[PDB]
Amino acid sequence: GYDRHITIFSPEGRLYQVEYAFKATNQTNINSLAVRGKDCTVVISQKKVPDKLLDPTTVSYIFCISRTIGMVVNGPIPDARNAALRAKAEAAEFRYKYGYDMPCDVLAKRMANLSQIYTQRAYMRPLGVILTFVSVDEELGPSIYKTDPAGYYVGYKATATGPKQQEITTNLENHFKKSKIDHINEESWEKVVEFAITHMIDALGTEFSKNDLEVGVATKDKFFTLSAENIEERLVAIAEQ
Amino acid sequence: QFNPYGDNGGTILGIAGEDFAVLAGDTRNITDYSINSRYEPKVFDCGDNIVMSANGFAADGDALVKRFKNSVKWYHFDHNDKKLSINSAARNIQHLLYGKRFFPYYVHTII
Amino acid sequence: GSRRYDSRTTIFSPEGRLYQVEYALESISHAGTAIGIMASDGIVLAAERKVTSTLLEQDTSTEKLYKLNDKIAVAVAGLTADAEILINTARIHAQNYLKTYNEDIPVEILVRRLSDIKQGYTQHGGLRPFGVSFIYAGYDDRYGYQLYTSNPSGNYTGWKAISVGANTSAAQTLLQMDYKDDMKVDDAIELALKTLSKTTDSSALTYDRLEFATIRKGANDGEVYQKIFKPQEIKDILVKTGIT
Amino acid sequence: TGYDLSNSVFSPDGRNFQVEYAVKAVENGTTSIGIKCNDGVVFAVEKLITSKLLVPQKNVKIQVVDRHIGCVYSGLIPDGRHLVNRGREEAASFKKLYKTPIPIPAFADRLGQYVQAHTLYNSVRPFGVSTIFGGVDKNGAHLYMLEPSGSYWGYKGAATGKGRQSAKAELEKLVDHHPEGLSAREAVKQAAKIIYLAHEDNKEKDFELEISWCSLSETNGLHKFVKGDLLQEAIDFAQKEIN
Amino acid sequence: MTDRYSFSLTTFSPSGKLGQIDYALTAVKQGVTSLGIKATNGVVIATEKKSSSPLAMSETLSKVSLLTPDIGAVYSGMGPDYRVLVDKSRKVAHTSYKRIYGEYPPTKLLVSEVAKIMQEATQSGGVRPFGVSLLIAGHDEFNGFSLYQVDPSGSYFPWKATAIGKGSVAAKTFLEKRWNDELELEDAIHIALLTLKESVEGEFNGDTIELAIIGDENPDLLGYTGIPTDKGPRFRKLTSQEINDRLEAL
Amino acid sequence: MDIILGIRVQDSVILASSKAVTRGISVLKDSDDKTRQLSPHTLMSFAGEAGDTVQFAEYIQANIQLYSIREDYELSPQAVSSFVRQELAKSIRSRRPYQVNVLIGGYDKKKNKPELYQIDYLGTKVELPYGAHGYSGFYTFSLLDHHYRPDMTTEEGLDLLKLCVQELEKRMPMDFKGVIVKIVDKDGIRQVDDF
Amino acid sequence: DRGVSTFSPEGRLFQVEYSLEAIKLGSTAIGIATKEGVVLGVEKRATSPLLESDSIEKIVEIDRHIGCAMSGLTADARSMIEHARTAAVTHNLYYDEDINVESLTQSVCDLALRFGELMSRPFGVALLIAGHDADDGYQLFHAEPSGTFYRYNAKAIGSGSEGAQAELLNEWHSSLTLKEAELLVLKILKQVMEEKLDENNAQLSCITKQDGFKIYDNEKTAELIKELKEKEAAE
Amino acid sequence: NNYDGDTVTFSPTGRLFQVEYALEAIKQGSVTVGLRSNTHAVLVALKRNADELSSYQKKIIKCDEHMGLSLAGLAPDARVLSNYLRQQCNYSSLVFNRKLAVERAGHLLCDKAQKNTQSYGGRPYGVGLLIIGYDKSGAHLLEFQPSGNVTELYGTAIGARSQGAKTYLERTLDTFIKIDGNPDELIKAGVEAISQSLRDESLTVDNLSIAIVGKDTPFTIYDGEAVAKYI
Amino acid sequence: GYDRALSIFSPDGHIFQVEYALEAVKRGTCAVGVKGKNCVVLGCERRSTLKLQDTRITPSKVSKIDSHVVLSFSGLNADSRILIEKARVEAQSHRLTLEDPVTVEYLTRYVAGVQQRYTQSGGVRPFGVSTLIAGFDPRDDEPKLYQTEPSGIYSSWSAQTIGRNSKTVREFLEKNYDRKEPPATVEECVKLTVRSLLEVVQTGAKNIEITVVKPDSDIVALSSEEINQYVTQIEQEKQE
Ligand SMILES: [Cl-]
Ligand SMILES: [Mg+2]
Repeated sequence: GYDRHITIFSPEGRLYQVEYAFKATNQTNINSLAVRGKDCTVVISQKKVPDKLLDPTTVSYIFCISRTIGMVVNGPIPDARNAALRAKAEAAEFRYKYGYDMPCDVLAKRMANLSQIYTQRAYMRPLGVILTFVSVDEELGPSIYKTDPAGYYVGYKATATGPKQQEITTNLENHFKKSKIDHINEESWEKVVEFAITHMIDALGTEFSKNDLEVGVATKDKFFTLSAENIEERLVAIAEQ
Repeated sequence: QFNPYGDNGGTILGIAGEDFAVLAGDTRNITDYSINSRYEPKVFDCGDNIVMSANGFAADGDALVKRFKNSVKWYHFDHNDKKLSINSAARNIQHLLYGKRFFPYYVHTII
Repeated sequence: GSRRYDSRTTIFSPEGRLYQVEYALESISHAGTAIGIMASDGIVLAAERKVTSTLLEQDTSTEKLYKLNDKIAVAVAGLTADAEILINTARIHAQNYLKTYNEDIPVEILVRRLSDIKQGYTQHGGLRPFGVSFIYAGYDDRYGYQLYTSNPSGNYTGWKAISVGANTSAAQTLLQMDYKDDMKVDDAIELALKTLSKTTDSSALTYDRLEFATIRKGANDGEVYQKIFKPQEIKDILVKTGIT
Repeated sequence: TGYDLSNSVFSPDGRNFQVEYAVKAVENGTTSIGIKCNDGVVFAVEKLITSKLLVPQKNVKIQVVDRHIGCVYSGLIPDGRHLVNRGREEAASFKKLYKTPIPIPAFADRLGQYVQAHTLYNSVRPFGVSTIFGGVDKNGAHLYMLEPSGSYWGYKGAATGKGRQSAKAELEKLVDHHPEGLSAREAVKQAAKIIYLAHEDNKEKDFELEISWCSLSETNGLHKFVKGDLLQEAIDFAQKEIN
Repeated sequence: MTDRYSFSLTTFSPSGKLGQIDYALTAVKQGVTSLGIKATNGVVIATEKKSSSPLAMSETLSKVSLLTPDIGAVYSGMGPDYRVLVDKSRKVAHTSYKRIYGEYPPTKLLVSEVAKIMQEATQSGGVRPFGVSLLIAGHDEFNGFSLYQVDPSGSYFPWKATAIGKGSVAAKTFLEKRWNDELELEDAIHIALLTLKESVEGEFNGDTIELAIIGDENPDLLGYTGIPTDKGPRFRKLTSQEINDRLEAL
Repeated sequence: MDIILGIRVQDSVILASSKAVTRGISVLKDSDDKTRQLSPHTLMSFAGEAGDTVQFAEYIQANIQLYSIREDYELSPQAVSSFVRQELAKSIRSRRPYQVNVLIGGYDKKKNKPELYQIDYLGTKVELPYGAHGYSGFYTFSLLDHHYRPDMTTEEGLDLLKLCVQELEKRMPMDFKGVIVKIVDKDGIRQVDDF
Repeated sequence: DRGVSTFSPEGRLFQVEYSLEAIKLGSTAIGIATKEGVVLGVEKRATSPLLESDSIEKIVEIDRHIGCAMSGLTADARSMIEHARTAAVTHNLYYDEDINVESLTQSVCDLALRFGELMSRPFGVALLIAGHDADDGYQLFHAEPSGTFYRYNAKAIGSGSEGAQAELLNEWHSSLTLKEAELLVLKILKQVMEEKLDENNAQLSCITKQDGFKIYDNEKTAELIKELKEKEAAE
Repeated sequence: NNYDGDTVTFSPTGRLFQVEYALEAIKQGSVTVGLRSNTHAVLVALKRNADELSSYQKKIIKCDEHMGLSLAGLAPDARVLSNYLRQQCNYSSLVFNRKLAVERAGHLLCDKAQKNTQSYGGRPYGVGLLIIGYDKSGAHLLEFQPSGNVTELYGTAIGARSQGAKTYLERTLDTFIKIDGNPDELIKAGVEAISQSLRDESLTVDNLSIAIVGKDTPFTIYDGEAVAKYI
Repeated sequence: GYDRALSIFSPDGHIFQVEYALEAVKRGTCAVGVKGKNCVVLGCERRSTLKLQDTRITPSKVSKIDSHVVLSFSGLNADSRILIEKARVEAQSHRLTLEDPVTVEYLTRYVAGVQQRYTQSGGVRPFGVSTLIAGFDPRDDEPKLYQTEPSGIYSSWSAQTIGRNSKTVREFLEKNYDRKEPPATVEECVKLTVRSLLEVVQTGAKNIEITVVKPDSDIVALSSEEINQYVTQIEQEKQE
């Protein structure tokens, strides 16, 4: 059964290497979440540092692709960094060739097309990662676009990824049924981050310290990650309410 | 425009006897009307009882001698330390020089 | 490395056969039958469309019969997509010959080159062969009217009347029975249709399941005309011979 | 099955068995460690003395990249050398274009991408080494450990090879007992001790100690080998602690 | 390193089957239903927007794509394979036609170029076939309106009307009863919505249905005025509102 | 090289080509045949740059002979001339072009007609009743405009050709050491030995 | 299947070892080196009586001072000879001298291992290279598809090799004349050959300093065959 | 078993079998010994013959005036690697006017052998080498293995029954290291060392092969009647 | 480029791909070559399961390489075209540089070299073809007949056959062909060639092709009636 080793069709029209790359996604056992505000797009992810000898500042699955675009990965770090470096190079080249900053959705498409090639060409394996791209696009506003090993991509009102993704997904679904809108009706990004963390706490059922989370925030003209103290300030605000 | 050749002057002289041979050359090196060195040798022992000199443009002369000395070394490696005869050395030098037929070594060579 | 997944398409069996060529011929034997018949004053090309649907646009369709130049046409049996690669190559080769010599290409030369391409895919490159058999129908001023066939092996031969695709065994027996050398085009038209009508896997042979073409000298004085039959023209020729 | 016969093939788990097999070759190799300190990093390695016929001090395993980075590895020694040769090319092109010497995090990714590239195709084999490396740059001291998969992180302390668990346990004690920081000269002495303690998992053949270090104060930010009086002082400290 | 797969991954089996093409067709069978209907004064192509999650914005994912101003495309099967084919199809319309003749290609020839790309994935080294079937609707001056199907093998056929994917067998039967040669465009849109309701299970509205037409020229969608010969694109994607209007009088 | 002439008459094509091969101030040879038989009923004469002429002529000859063997069939003079033109048309935009002018005289066995083609080094082909390359044309064209008739015999064509050679020997500056004459007709190619 | 350049568990290249089996199936070739010259002899082995035996070219000239005999898949030897001839002439062009027999052999043996995934497989033919130079005198070399070559005083290759080599072991001494060596090759060939030895199914050749490399006529070999039979009956 | 088809495949225990099978070719090869003092370095090689009619396979190769090796295993692979060493030694001379350090020579061989063990299509080298040399830091002896592993030693031996000579040198270490300014005595110690690896056969005149390099001695090889002194 | 070593050695020292190519030759229609005192004759079988053929345009079994040399074959027909083309090109190339047409030995040696190259080149299979090459050297009246095969070996033959049932016709030729006295005339040589094919063929109608080559580029193919006369004559003498 060599049709399960390379990316060719099985008798039932399936690509097993693609399906097994999807299973590699959860190898890190980390759950991510992304939501949109009025002026911003917030992405949060769990941070697990098991070894005491590790330098916790270097342990990260959120990446600054361009000034405006941010990316969180669900999957092994080697493949994550492979995708991150390529996205950075693509975003930089786009600006040079076409004279304006690469949109979040266009970069998502480009990375998805690259992922598609690995599903069709035999010598290249798929990357075992799911890439969630976030920005405040100058045309489309707050944006969340997500890519997987199949080469599939789509825009999102909000999204979640990881082992306990479905619990987070339905938690968010129920909120948008209630609110009757496509986003978090909130002025400051600080309270959108608070919303993101609060709803992850409810869905996963766990409490978080400052070192258990990792937060990325996209505003107009810049994407940035929060420090441990920026998150701690945010956790205090939730607790006092 | 850049001129890749120069003239380092000097002169050389070879004479053959019955059971010996001499290869002489002056030790002066020049450019235009200036002396560069009063003692810069240009007659070299290349091994296997072969002496060589490539007079004219010293850069090309040194390059050629260097390549021939190296040719002698590889002749030993490839042919079981056989002595390179003077006639065989001469033919080897022809191919070295003619290899640059369209961008020559500006030298008059004597062995 | 990648050796593990190599099918080795261009090798011999212990018996001295080319696996992939033999299997490609097995593929072609399920394709719609195509017949070529050569007369003294023209050539007939007839071909059966593969199980037609009622909602298929019949008039603006091309599956079996293709034009290579003004003097040469082919009938296809096998993978259509594969045939179209080879057809565009053949069309180019004909124009190269015309550009070079200022003369229309002789039929055999075009056939040989197209057959040589197929041969290459069986000897080198490690790729699968083209799953296609052609019937070539053409005219030149050297040999006049000519019929050829080529198959995935890259071997070609000349014919007076020939079939490719499905039921060739039955079709060739019927052609061998009723064919003769002093035959006219109109007689050959009738033979081609009668043969398909008996060898068809369908219940009854109709206009919508056929492609038809003739190469006559029926133009005005010493010149050749290609006629790719329209749907209504096939309907009329089917009634005229008394099949429907 | 057969999922483990070819590199770059995902198993039904989502694992690349060929990379995991390369890790076994690393686990088989000799012990090597890295210790991050106040203003730099310290590297140390176990050299098994196979025979009396080995010339002492003349089979050097720790390698320098550029003038400020040190690299040490456990597993297939040739594979490690190939990785350092690449590292040197990467560091040379960085300096050529950008003038400044390559930062340690930048350098870490250059190796990381190159090792990761050897898990993408079946025409290449994964690296049979875990590489501990680091140095001093504009932002201070950095220590890194890189694995056959291409996975790397920053470390306070790092260890790999046959005696990794013993060395990790000893490293974890240093992190707990010295929260404010460990000095460079101390880290050299501790490194010696940890190699000697980690030698208990490889005690048939006796060994030779080898230590190097980068420090902003002690070595002026450049990579140097520990030799002579400072080496013997570190050996004596380690000898006193085992007894 | 380097692509060592220079050999075919699609080969003939002893029975004469090309396995990877058959298996690609099986992947198309699993895919969501799409269809196309040809009228006298236009063509309609339609499909269901299967949403992966309710949090996902299905507007951002476009199953029906413009290829040229007068040609559109829809698919059934693997979406990523379709997306790259649309990219390649758009580019080939320029490189192999518009940059030569100064005008857009006719439907049949663009289809022929797409087919060629899909055939090469069936024979070239180190690649699998595309796991999609395309339906390409278009118009050009000399051929009028036309509708084509393109399969993983690279074979293509012209259709009066057809369907592909999940419930294609039932959908084709439905179209045979309703189709005639005198259908106006609005009648064909009506039939398309009826046919598609059979295969769709959940919600059936303008937000879950994607539908586009090849009809009259649209001067309002051109973007400029002043050139009389340039009259606008015949391809138009129907809005969510425009679909719901026709669902009331269904 | 220098003088090559051609005359197409009723039933044949006659090619006259100078015998002199000069380099510098020395006539190196006075019996040089500036022609190659491409096929039994097709002859090509040539003139131009030294070396290029023979190299080109023999290259064309090889290709036509290869075609003849492959198809077991002789190419028409029209077909051979078109092939030759295309080769020169390629050549002119090469790194180093063939500086060779040619006349192709042939008898078409299918049409039963003689044919004369004049092709220059640029790839400029023309079918003509009479042709010439180089300075020769400046005398022979006007002469033939006057004396040529389309229905002439081979013997009349040879006398017409003698009239051209006499004029060239009288008014040309260089000694071209006479000409080799060859006739192309239904029976093939033959050489006139006494001219 | 498996790689072309793969090692066996015993530490040998599979393809090289299998090519050695092909050489054992080949026709017998014998070489003997003396101080008066080197003799080369081969079994022609015509597959049918209709085949014109004089067209069987299994002894070959490389240069005037170097000859060559083959055994195994003899078609494979053509490119090896072509390379040898070019190497010999090229060296004479570059150095105005004859090329050493050892240096020639080494150049041929460099082709041997230039196979893998360069050509697709090793050569299926062994060569006996015989020659003379001023330095090391009369020499005989055995060149294999492994890339290895040994110098020999005498050597047999082909189907009757192990039997002939044991016979050469006893018969060879350092004072053999050329005439003695000619008869010895004929004697040993007749022992190992299937069909009866004559001038048409066996060929002799030699290389001497004075006359260079010479293939013997069928008339000359016939007299040596007749001289051999008389001498064996004489005691 | 299933993981020895090519060099690009690791076994489940982390082994490269094609490299180990290449290592096996060395064990089948004829014995060769290397040893050095502070002033000189010596190679001693037992040559092997096909039969009594054949010559004895030459084991020692010169690389430069100050460096050379002995081989054990596939001789053509030794020719490729020695040729590479000749070029690298020569590159160092022409470009930098610098004799190539014996340590760098080892590093270059290691890196050349390694590339063959990580790529598809190629194979490992099937030969082991003993490199001796005299450079700016005195006498040197290296042991090359086709896995890539190069090792600097006082003395060693490779080939069939090399363990006998290697044990002897391990005992004699203190004696032969201090044979300074005496070539013949250092060779004698090497000839006595290789004798510990002999079985049934003894050292004859056309069987033994010795090479030496040192302070005022270029790399020179001794064969034939020149080695009769040491039997 | 496709690199795979398809032709490789096996444990017993055989190259199976080359040996399987010989089986393709054994499947092919019979071809025979007989050389006389002043001529060579090439006879070829044509299988009679194919009726409704057009013999005007169907590729002939004997191919002219130059005006003085001919090539017949047994095995894969498509493969043979490639060898014939290459040979024809080399024939014109030899005329161009050496100013002399090829010898029969040289042409054979070239064709044989091409066949050999395909047995140790990556990505290719051997030619499933054996050839009989016959003719006369320039300015020479001595007849030449050579044979090649997929492995690349070639040799000269007084008379030889290849293809299906070739071992039967070789048996016939081995007793009927005298080395001391070959067929003195053209008639004698053609008759012996036809006789040898009649052991194998079936009927002597449109199943046998005969091509006669004589010195100085004198090559002619016999028609049906001309061949049928030999068939009629042989059968009447047989009934005895
Ligand atoms: Cl893209
Ligand atoms: Mg002109």
